[PDB]
Amino acid sequence: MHISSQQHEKAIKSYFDEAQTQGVIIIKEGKNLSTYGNALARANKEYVPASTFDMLNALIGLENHKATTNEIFKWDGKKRTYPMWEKDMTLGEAMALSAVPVYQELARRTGLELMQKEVKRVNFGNTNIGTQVDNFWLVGPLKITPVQEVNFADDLAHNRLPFKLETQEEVKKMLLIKEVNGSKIYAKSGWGMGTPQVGWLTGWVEQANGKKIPFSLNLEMKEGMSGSIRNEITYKSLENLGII
Ligand SMILES: *C(=O)[C@@H](NC(=O)/C(=N\OC)c1csc(N)n1)[C@@H]1N=C(C(=O)O)C(=C)CS1
Repeated sequence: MHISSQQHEKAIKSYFDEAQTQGVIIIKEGKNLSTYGNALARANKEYVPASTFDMLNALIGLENHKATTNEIFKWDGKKRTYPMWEKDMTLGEAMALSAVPVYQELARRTGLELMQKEVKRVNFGNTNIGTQVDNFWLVGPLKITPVQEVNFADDLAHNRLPFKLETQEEVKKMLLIKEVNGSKIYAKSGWGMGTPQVGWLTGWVEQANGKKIPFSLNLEMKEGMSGSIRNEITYKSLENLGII
């Protein structure tokens, strides 16, 4: 309570500074959006969503009966960039591992025409998926701002997106990444590799009392960084604000 806003802002900036990155973290409490970090002007800039799009890919695929939550997506036997992708998995496992080939298969099942209609219907980011159904979230043309990502997280956390309640609950169950005291953190990461590289961690804290506090971390990744810096800055920021 007694910590100054000047102190909170300095502390959260220092987490991005110490990571040798440029970034923001947007926190929403009710309808109020607060922008913190060491590069505040990133808040209304467009970036590819990268693997954060898996949240909406999963919602679209489940709602349109392109998969079930127990369905096992078989590994095709081909070598992957990541050896942990060389296995058969559900959408939920794919969400935790960020197994791009599973979300590419799901996107192909949905198909371009339905995917473009659904992305337009949800009003996600710039809403433009272009002509390639299996990589539009990774290389463009789809883009989104950190403000738009925190607002998407707020919509999903409160079941406000235009999908069935059951569809939204199914995808939320796939996004639990941490429990701290009685808090649960739901989030999806992204890393647009191949300069400048974008890193994301977008989600919400569900506090003990039931309050949901959405957030979106957006930062420049560089060759040599650990992906876990996204988690570390996010957790330090939320702890600094007493959200966790
Ligand atoms: C999702 O963000 C995804 N990222 C990618 O597929 C890459 N680029 O995205 C636009 C990528 C990977 S290797 C390369 N040359 N380009 C997954 N993200 C992570 C993550 O940590 O968020 C992964 C562990 C797997 S790939």
